[PDB]
Amino acid sequence: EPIPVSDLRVALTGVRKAALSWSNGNGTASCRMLLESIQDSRLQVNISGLKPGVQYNINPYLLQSSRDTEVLLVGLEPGTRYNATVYSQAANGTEGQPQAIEFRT
Repeated sequence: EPIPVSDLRVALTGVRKAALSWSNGNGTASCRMLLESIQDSRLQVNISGLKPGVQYNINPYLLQSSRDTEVLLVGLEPGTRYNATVYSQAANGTEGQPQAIEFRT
């Protein structure tokens, strides 16, 4: 069972853009991110296979249709609150405890 992700950060890199990043423990093989909104902007996506050392560019509405990890979220609805919850995952599938962050684009 892996340790939770560390230093979960978000940078508002644009009107419709947000860059998430975090550090992975040494037993972390991959990460799961549950991304939700808080008017077709309603969103609930479960993104799997996020790997340590890899940067991703993701349009979450498309999918809905070192050893850090970076996720650039694009096409977000401006002025909307979003919640990202990241779960670390060991090789066998066991999940660490979640770490969550809320941001408004």
